[PDB]
Amino acid sequence: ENLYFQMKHGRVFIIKSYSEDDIHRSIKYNIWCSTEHGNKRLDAAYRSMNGKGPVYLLFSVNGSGHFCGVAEMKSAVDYNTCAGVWSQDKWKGRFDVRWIFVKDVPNSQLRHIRLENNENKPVTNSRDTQEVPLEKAKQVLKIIASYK
Ligand SMILES: CNC(=N)c1ncccn1
Repeated sequence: ENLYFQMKHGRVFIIKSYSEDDIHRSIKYNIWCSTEHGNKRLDAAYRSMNGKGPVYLLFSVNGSGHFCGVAEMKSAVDYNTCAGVWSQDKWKGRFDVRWIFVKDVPNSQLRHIRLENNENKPVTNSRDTQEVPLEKAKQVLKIIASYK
């Protein structure tokens, strides 16, 4: 048995990127940037958590059919940083992450987990910075950590 994830202090968000280059850059330098409202959502979650548990980011490239890994948020959002470092030159800001897990996990392994906060749509049908309820997040993390 593996009962690790079945902890009650953490928040988990889907990260959806159009750009494979951004993913590579994120892994290399341990940074990310979302949209304006996405950054705001993540920033509120990180500040409200106050170190008492992780903010997890589940990364997936739009159209790829799989998730590509997991990172933990490691800083609040700095909104005034060098522009043009990402795919689209109009992302504003930057925060630190630590990539915790880098591998492809097909959507088939996850489509049966549904998000009651998103009309019961499959977690694999989520938009950028969709938050995942903790009880569903535990199931997602378990499947990702044990896919071979
Ligand atoms: C670097 N940021 C991204 N590649 C992104 N893509 C879609 C929504 C939010 N962010």
